[PDB]
Amino acid sequence: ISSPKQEEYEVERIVDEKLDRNGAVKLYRIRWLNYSSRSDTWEPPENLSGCSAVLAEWKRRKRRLKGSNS
Repeated sequence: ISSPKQEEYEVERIVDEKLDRNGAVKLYRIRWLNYSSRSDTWEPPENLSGCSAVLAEWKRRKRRLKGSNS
């Protein structure tokens, strides 16, 4: 594009989440503009049993974003 550096802000780690009446999770939304630069996709939690890091930024963020309790 312009610079041959590693790669600037490469997406985030969880852009949204869908809970259930149980107040628990069920599905998550992951954005990625740097990659395709168009449209995001959804993936369930159980698959994020390897995105420990990604899930990590999210949790740390779960507090800030919205901010309630769940």
